[PDB]
Amino acid sequence: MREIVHIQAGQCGNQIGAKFWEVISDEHGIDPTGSYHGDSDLQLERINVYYNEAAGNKYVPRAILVDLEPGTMDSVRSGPFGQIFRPDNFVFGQSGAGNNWAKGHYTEGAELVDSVLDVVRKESESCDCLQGFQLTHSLGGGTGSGMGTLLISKIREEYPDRIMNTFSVMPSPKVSDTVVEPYNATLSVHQLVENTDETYSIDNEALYDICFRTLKLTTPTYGDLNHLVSATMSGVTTCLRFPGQLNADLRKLAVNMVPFPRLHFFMPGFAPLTSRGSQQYRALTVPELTQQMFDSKNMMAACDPRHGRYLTVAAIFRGRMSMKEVDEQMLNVQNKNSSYFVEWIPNNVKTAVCDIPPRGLKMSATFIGNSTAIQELFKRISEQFTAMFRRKAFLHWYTGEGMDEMEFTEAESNMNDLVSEYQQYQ
Amino acid sequence: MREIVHIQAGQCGNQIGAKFWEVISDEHGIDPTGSYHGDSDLQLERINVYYNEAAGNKYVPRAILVDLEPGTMDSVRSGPFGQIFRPDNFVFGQSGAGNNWAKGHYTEGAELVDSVLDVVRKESESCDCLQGFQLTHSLGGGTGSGMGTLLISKIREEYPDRIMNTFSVMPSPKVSDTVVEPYNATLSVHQLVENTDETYSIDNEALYDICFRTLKLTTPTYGDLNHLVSATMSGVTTCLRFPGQLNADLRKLAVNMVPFPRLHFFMPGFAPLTSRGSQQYRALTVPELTQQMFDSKNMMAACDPRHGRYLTVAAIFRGRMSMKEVDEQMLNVQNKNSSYFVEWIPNNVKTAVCDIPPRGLKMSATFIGNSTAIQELFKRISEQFTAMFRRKAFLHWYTGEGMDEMEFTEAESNMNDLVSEYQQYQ
Amino acid sequence: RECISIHVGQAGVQIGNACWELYCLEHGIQPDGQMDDSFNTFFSETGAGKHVPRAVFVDLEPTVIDEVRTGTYRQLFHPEQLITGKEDAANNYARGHYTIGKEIIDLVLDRIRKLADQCTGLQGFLVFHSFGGGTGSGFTSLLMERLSVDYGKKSKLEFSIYPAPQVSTAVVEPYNSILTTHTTLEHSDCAFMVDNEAIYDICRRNLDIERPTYTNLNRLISQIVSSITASLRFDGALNVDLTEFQTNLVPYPRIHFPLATYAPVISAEKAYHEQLTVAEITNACFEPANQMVKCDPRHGKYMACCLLYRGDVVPKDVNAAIATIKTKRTIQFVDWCPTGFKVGINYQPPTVVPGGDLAKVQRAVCMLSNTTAIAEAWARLDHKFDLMYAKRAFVHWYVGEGMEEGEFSEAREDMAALEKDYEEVGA
Amino acid sequence: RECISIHVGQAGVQIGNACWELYCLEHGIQPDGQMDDSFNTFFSETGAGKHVPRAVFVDLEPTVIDEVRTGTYRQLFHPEQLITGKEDAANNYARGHYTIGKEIIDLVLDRIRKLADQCTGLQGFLVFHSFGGGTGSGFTSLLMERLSVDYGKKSKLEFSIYPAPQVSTAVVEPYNSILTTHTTLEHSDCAFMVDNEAIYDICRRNLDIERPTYTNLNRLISQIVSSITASLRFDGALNVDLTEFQTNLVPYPRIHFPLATYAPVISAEKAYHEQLTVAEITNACFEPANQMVKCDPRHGKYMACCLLYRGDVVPKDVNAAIATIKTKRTIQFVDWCPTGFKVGINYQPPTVVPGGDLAKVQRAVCMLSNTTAIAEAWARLDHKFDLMYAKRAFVHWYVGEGMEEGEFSEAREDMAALEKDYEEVGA
Ligand SMILES: Nc1nc2c(ncn2[C@@H]2O[C@H](COP(=O)(O)CP(=O)(O)OP(=O)(O)O)[C@@H](O)[C@H]2O)c(=O)[nH]1
Ligand SMILES: Nc1nc2c(ncn2[C@@H]2O[C@H](COP(=O)(O)CP(=O)(O)OP(=O)(O)O)[C@@H](O)[C@H]2O)c(=O)[nH]1
Ligand SMILES: Nc1nc2c(ncn2[C@@H]2O[C@H](COP(=O)(O)OP(=O)(O)OP(=O)(O)O)[C@@H](O)[C@H]2O)c(=O)[nH]1
Ligand SMILES: Nc1nc2c(ncn2[C@@H]2O[C@H](COP(=O)(O)OP(=O)(O)OP(=O)(O)O)[C@@H](O)[C@H]2O)c(=O)[nH]1
Repeated sequence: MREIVHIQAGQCGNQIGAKFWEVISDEHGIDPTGSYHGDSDLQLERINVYYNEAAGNKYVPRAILVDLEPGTMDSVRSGPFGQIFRPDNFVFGQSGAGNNWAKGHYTEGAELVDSVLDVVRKESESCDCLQGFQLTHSLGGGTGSGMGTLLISKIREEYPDRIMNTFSVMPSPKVSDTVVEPYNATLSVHQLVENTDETYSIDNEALYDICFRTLKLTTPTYGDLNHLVSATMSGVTTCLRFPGQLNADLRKLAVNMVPFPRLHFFMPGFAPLTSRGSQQYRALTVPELTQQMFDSKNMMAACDPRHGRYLTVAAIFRGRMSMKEVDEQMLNVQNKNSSYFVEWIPNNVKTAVCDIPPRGLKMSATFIGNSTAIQELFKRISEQFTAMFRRKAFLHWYTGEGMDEMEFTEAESNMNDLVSEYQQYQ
Repeated sequence: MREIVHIQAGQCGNQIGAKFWEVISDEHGIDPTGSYHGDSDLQLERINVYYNEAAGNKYVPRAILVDLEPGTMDSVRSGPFGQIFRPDNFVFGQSGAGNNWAKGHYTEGAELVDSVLDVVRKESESCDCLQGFQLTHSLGGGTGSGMGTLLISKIREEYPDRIMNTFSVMPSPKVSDTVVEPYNATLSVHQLVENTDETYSIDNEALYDICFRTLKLTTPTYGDLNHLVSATMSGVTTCLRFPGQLNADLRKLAVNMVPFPRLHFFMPGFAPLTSRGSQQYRALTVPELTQQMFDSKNMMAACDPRHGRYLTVAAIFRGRMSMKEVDEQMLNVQNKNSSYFVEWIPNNVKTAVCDIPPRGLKMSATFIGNSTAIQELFKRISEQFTAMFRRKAFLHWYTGEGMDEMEFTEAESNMNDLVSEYQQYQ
Repeated sequence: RECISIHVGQAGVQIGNACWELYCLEHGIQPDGQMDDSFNTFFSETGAGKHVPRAVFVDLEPTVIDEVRTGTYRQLFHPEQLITGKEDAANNYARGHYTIGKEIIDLVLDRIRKLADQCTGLQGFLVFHSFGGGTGSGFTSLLMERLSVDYGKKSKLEFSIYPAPQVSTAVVEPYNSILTTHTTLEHSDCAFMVDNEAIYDICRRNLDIERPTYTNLNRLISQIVSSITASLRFDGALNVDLTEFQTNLVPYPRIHFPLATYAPVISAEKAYHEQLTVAEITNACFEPANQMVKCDPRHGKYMACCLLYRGDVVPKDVNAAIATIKTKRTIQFVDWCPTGFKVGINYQPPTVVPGGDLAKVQRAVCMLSNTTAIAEAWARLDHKFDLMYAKRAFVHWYVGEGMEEGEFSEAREDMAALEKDYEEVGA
Repeated sequence: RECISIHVGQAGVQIGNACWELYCLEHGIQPDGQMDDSFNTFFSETGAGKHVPRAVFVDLEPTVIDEVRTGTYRQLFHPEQLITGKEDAANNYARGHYTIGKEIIDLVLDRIRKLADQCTGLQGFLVFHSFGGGTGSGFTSLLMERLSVDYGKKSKLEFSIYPAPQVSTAVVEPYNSILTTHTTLEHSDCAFMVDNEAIYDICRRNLDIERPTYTNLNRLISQIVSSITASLRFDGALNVDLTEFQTNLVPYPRIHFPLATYAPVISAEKAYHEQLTVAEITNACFEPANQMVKCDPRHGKYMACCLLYRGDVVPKDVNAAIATIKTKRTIQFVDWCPTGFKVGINYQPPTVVPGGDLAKVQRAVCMLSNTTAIAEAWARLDHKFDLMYAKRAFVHWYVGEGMEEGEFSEAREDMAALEKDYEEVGA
């Protein structure tokens, strides 16, 4: 019932996707081998929405890990939960993209896309009823942006009626671990805006800002950053995995949060985010965590929402709580911040709740935010793209794979179209 | 109900504020860890007026400790009750003021005030109904006088209807541990008179005089001085923390004690103040402690009240007592000292009583006094300010942070306005 | 993933015997040729409990091949791979290319061809030579042109040893350097460079070796060339492939001449007294005196840069380090590439040689910086060439080999065009 | 909170080796370089179980650097931090500044720059030198001007050793003193001073050392310089920061020349017979014979004063002590600053050296007094300079270095302007 086919593209996509299967496996109570050891019966009721029944009560995940290098799969397969994935799903090439959008989109991806499209076809036909696709990729690099965007277009034409979820991390000017990041970012968003109906715009520096201020961890590694973004993936897909007083499917979130077809680039968040020493000095009640969700610190994107206005925001609550407190808290946040909410919509705050909270926490909530402040991250990528493109810097490597400079100009026009669209409704 | 948000600024403010949370925690019966172990049910009835309910029946104080140096928080956090405070409230800079009003008011405070205003906002919104702000600062130094006065002005514009309590210790000529004390004092009172509706003018030498004569302690340290001033803070806030036959809120004290908006600089006191050896040789009855309250020795300011006249005085009694004895004692003190009370007010003595006395004492009372004798402490600060200002001594350090000498002249004019106002009603 | 590394000339093989001793010590390979997927990219599996490198040491003079054959690493290296010539190059670009070059390239070009057939993951090439003489200029340039017509698409990482402005070994070195660069400009995808006097400066102020030799110079070269390929051998938080040095460093196909520098460099007694964290090594690698080539980066502008780390190096602090480098207005990046940084992390730490001069460290960094600072070095190399070219000095040897005055002028105007591009791109 | 301390000249390093032995003994640091937040302001964490100071001993002559390298504190100090020159200053302000100064400042200015990058809480600077010669006058003054243009805002605490009226070591000392003070007047935020004959008076009448040496002189200097920073290292009832010496002592930006004196000073056998409480040390520190500089405070007026205590010192009694000092009409404060007192308390007591001349005490005080009493000392220093300046004595050495008669007159009239200000402010 409403099966979602998972897909992991790129190095970062495989890492956060690996953490996604790890964190939800503990919620359902699955061993690393693949057997069920959960305590509640509701954990097994909606286990088929990601997993498949196998012999010996084993549950294999529908994770199609794709990458243009072989070493990435060795780290994922040799992980704690690396042994649960299917060996047939591990399909990969030999030659990497080398941080080039053209290689993964024309040459390295075209020879591999014929092999992976057969893998997703058999997985989609074996399900009872397909709901959507959950993608994890990165706008940086070549395999994530080039090949990861290309497979969605093939899946778009094959399944035009089904939704498309994409949890896409994107670069920032303060934290930039790649020289050719704006070209990969500017070309990828041209393909994402036409194909993907949903896009969670996550920024790396915000995850560094979240771990530094509210969590105050001493030595945050990449694994700690994956725990934050993986929890947001488990939070959006909570209503179709456990019962709740007000269920909201992933399509139900899309109808509420996508007022126009191009305005599907949102600002995710997660709460509570507390340190180990500051847990005793905090109440788990609903009003204190609600203001934390709407705070600029908790959001996983560098754009301050006070520089813009919210189009429409969603708060998918979890745990046993009072509905009146949820209904009254969503009122006061928009009342005393009416300047930061659009006047041409009477109510912008979507809400949902579930009965089964995460393991180790009694109550929690996940923030999804559509606002005009997200255009600030696009224009800084645009001026970085325009600064390097106006003298044809670092383009000759892209032209080797048959790519033309007109497509760079077309991606620049779409980038100008994105920032002007969010400025219209501001 | 009527929550009061506590704030601690400066080195001395954090010390007396730390003693304030220590002494009232014993009255309510709170462990240093944060759990409740009180004997009476009334202790827990009004525990929410300062503290907040948390998990495991833990009670966190609403103490926002602010200081421009990090070492001050390490001494407070490493204290006996340092572990009960919230780690999020410990917000502080790195570079100290170095005893400069301009640094804490323009440069060192301006970069930090944006961070602390977010801390008091979330604490004020989480309460049921905000009553006022209880500040602890010192007119000496830069962080207490410069930054401590600045945050009140931001809180004044944000909460103009709420009262503002400030327990402000100020220097004296006999006990002066700072060379640049009159500049910090003269500039701070200019901001206090316009913003603060309440100000307890405490003097350090009087606390040395109180501990020497009536207490006769052998080796009084700063911790013993904090016990005196901390008890006065617990005494004023007794009526809204325990039941009483005649309750008087902090706003009720303001209407009775503030006859004009600028005449809000009072002379606090506390009684009984007895030595360990002179306890058996003393009766705890009400008439003997009443004359001790109106005595010049018990008052915590260097100004002798016999050099002036009382505007209006308040005596917040505590413990089970006879109301007739309280009503008859307040009559005879003003009858046989009619020269020291203004004739243009028929009754100057406010009174209040509570049923639950402090722990270890059966009966007690706290003296708050408005009198024209307080101007003596202002003019000695004025002539010290005028003596150093008339040749521009020690001003070039203040001008480095963009401060002008006109503001020093404006503070001098306000200082002349204060002493002339109290002379009008004398 | 696999790669092969050839060596040419005296400078190449003296790096080859000095770097391969470090490679065999990392993977626990004893000197006798024996002790899973970490050593596969450099060493093959020779049946059972035995390995062999994928390398060939070729030189025209036999002075250097015979000592490796009778040295201490006799069983590690294959005896047939050690190719030896018959006649010396004699610091002549023409003699090592045409007379002696043409009769020996047919053996080595077919050898590396069949040596690639047993391989399957050949990522590219990296060569080691020096244009300061004849073998590393003539025979190398003939090898690059004949390999580019066969493979072409595969990468080539040139590691040449250029002379200092005033310090030198030969006297006819700019003729060999200017003639071979006419062919190396178009056939090389990337070419890192090293100077002979700058590397003495590395060991003088920091390591305090007042009497060093070429043995000590090659050990820190081995740390450099092994660090760039450390991502392929061992897993890391952010792995970088050998082809990453082509896309992220080459803005234009003819501007492919970056610099090199490495840190930390510290002696034994100083290693225990000095603190080792990512801050000072990030401040030290951009230091102009700690560079491996004599060029002042303050005069020029950086086109592209790439930072690769080793050992326990978390990612949150190194991102803060480069942020402090950007706001530092001492150096200045070019406006054509504001995001001129490529970060790389690896968990495997830097190793040390038994009895080596370098001390053990928990972390390190290798800084390869692309900039226009080499333009003044080329103009100085061209400036000294014009004085000797005007008097026709040392010309009778080259024309006696078969060449003439034509390619002398073609190398001059081609070097002039290289200067014309570096001044145009730096605007 | 952190700070760095450099040392210049023979006087600086002889204080440096003498003061750092006291710092390592307070924090339990053994002489071999190893044994939480108390030693962080002076000593860094060198990986694990090892520390290093944040200091540099620089001197042009090599006589003083080699003995510290081969002394007993070999492992404590970093070997690279111990900078040594090539040529002697020879008691010439010009020679240690321009000829020998210019070739060595480029090493140390860049060294302290990168030494601050690993630091984060740099409060200011404190230097140790002496204007009685060449290195502490020329090289120091070049260091102060080149640091003020780079940092500027940070504080600088100068500790110079000035000569007595009649007792002296050199013969051309007023030329070095008057020339370097022209630059030190504007670049120094505060400058404490010490005399060479007064400190002998401290150990003669009180400590009863009839045959002292410079080793004994520096140990009580270490008590002084360590007491002013004792508030930063350990907690106290009233902590005072290093920047407190700028606001509470400098009434005007060019009048920044306070005196210094310290008490108690008592021998071993006299420590047990004498009572030690806050009264007599407060009476003794204002005693004119117990001062560290030969100036009569009875002739002048105090501009500002600051009292900092150590050990078990309660606040109620010290406030009574200063009240007795104010009513005492022997001394007299200036009318421009009636509240001329700054009290400071610290719980950590004064330590003693193993085998040192100073005895153990439960409490102590360090009295730095700002006054106009140095005006007669400067006029006496200028008076003796006019006799030698009129005959052009010792002028051929300085003009042989490169200077001329211009800055001689500029230093004279600038010193005359300093006298004009101290007589104007004392009205
Ligand atoms: N929050 C996390 N971010 C990561 C992680 N790994 C990488 N990244 C970030 O994503 C950026 C680019 O993503 P990738 O590492 O996947 C580059 P990709 O694999 O797609 O191309 P190639 O490796 O060249 O084949 C990268 O520069 C990091 O800023 C991670 O584990 N967690
Ligand atoms: N009754 C008490 N008075 C104190 C105490 N500590 C200091 N003081 C007095 O208050 C005077 C100034 O107050 P502070 O110590 O807070 C100086 P402040 O911290 O505001 O500025 P900086 O330390 O320079 O950043 C000070 O000179 C004392 O006379 C104390 O613990 N108790
Ligand atoms: N850094 C470094 N440079 C070296 C080393 N060995 C040789 N060189 C350089 O190599 C240069 C000479 O180049 P070659 O063409 O190899 O000289 P050759 O092999 O003797 O050639 P012939 O003289 O013709 O026999 C010298 O200028 C050296 O600077 C070395 O071990 N380390
Ligand atoms: N109080 C004190 N003064 C010292 C000490 N060591 C040196 N001095 C003073 O330093 C002065 C000389 O200054 P310098 O410039 O350092 O002399 P120098 O380093 O020998 O310079 P050159 O003679 O040029 O080599 C003398 O007059 C001493 O009074 C010391 O240990 N204690």
